[PDB]
This record gives sequence, C-alpha cells and structure tokens, in this order.
Amino acid sequence: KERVIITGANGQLGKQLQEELNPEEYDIYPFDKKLLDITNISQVQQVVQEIRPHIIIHCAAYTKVDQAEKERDLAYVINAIGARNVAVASQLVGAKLVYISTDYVFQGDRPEGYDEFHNPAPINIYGASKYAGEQFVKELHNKYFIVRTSWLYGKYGNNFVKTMIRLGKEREEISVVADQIGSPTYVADLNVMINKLIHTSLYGTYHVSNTGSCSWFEFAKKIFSYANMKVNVLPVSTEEFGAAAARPKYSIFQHNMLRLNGFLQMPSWEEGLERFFIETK
Ligand SMILES: NC(=O)c1ccc[n+]([C@@H]2O[C@H](COP(=O)([O-])OP(=O)(O)OC[C@H]3O[C@@H](n4cnc5c(N)ncnc54)[C@H](OP(=O)(O)O)[C@@H]3O)[C@@H](O)[C@H]2O)c1
Repeated sequence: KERVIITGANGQLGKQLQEELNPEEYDIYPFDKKLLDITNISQVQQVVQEIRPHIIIHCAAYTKVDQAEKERDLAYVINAIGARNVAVASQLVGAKLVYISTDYVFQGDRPEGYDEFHNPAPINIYGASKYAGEQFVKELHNKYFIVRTSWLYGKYGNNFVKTMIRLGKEREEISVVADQIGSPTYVADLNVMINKLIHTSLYGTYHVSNTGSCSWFEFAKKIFSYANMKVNVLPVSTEEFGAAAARPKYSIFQHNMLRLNGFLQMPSWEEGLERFFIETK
C-alpha cells in the first residue's frame, strides 16, 4: 500500500493524475500551492517527513512561457530551486522522484527531434529554468525519472483544444499558427506512462509524448474534424502573431528510452485526441 505525493495538484496534470492513479494500490496525497509551497524548503521537508512517501510526482511549476522572459528570478525560484528542494526531501526519505520537464530544453530546430542523450540547449527562460531544475535532481537524488513532455492538454483547466471549441462555435473562420510543428500530448496517455515507470526502478531521462509530428494549424483542423464543426482555419506565421518568447519550429522527441526499456510506443497525437472527446463528452 505505497504512498504517493503530487506537487501542484490543481494544475492540468495533478488534477487529472490524482484521479487516474488506482486508489486501491496507493495512498494519494495531493497538495496545492498553499498546502505545499515548493519554494519553502522547511515546509517541503515537514510534509515529506510526516507522510514519508515511496513515490513523488513533481508537477509543480511556473508554466507561463511568455511572462517567464519578464520574470526570470521567479521562473528559476519555482522551476529550479523548487525542484532542488523536492529533490533534497526525496533523498532523505528515499522516494522515487518523477520530474516532469519540457521540450524547450532544446533548440527545437531539427525535424526528426532529439533523443534523451543529446546535450540540451534551452531556447527560452522557461526551458532554461527547468533544465536547471533537471540538473539539481540528477545532482542531489539517485532514484528519479525525468519525464519530458510537450503540447500537454487535459480534461481540466484551459487548453488549446477547449479554446478552439469555444471560439469555433462563434467564428466562421479562425487563424492559427502553422509554422510551428509539435506533438500534442494528452494527459491521460502521459499518466498511463508515468504510472508504468513508478512501478519500476528503470531510472533516467524519458521523452513521453504522443506519436507523430503536427502543427497548431493541422491540429486545429482535426479538432474540428472530430468535433464535427464546419469552420475554416487560416494559416499564419509567428511574426504576425507577436510572441514574447521564442518557440521552436520543430518540437519533437525521439522515443528511445521507452523503446530501449521494453515499454510500448505512445499512441499518436491524432489517436490521443480521440480519447479526449470520448472521456469529456
Ligand atoms: N504545454 C504544457 O503545459 C507543458 C509542456 C511541457 C512541459 N510541461 C510541464 O508539465 C508539468 C505539468 O504542469 P501543467 O501542464 O499542469 O501546468 P499548470 O497547470 O500550470 O501546473 C503547474 C501547477 O504548479 C502550481 N504551482 C505554482 N507555484 C507553485 C509552488 N511554489 N509550489 C507548488 N505549486 C506551485 C500552479 O498553481 P498556480 O497556477 O495556482 O500557481 C499550477 O497549478 C509542468 O511542470 C510543466 O513545466 C507542460
């Protein structure tokens, strides 16, 4: 009857991960920002000592990509220092640590993607802050799973899929960026993989995302395809959209670690999106 702590339980993952972990196997201890402030080490240790968990799924993070450029110290304090504090505590209790990371740790300029062994080169403050976060984890703990994902969206909270369906009903046409390729990842599919990793000790860095490349534009079209909504999508560039943070033109991962560790391949983003509508009918 293992114990699992989830940091940042109110976010997209925490909110949905908390519901997908089998309760008749683990004692799920979710914590919000106020009940477990990642930036307060004294508090982090108190909570981790008392509950003393076997597993810790660290979802807490500052996910404001654009504003990250204007508030750098705040990006690091949360993403870097925060991961360092949770790392320390994880070590004192000997808990397996799952650190969720991103594809912004790379330049994202290669169409085929990057494997878990290529040296990262953060493209923006957000990416750099979590890379620093990953390093404190490897440096201060020895039972972890660095899970990099991208274009994550789930049942709870606002996301690109809910926005299209919301705006789609009112518009006759809608313009979406089409010069940024990526791979939409549905939380449910990610959680399934996280769940598989926590039952083992195959520690390391893993890229978990849905299969196939895509683009907000093509993704947008297919969202309306399954939604069965007749609306047009106009392809626009990044310069006309005006971005305060520099996204990559190719944010795709190579799924080596999963394939090298006997795990099966993730479903396609196309297929990951299907189960989204099915579950949120
Ligand atoms: N497209 C994506 O979303 C994407 C892509 C790549 C990687 N990731 C990573 O995936 C992970 C999952 O995050 P998400 O997608 O669920 O985004 P999210 O909804 O913003 O989740 C992050 C949560 O952490 C909380 N938090 C902020 N400061 C905290 C603190 N000091 N202590 C504890 N919690 C704090 C936030 O609460 P408040 O909002 O109330 O402050 C928020 O609920 C993140 O670590 C993110 O870096 C996400």
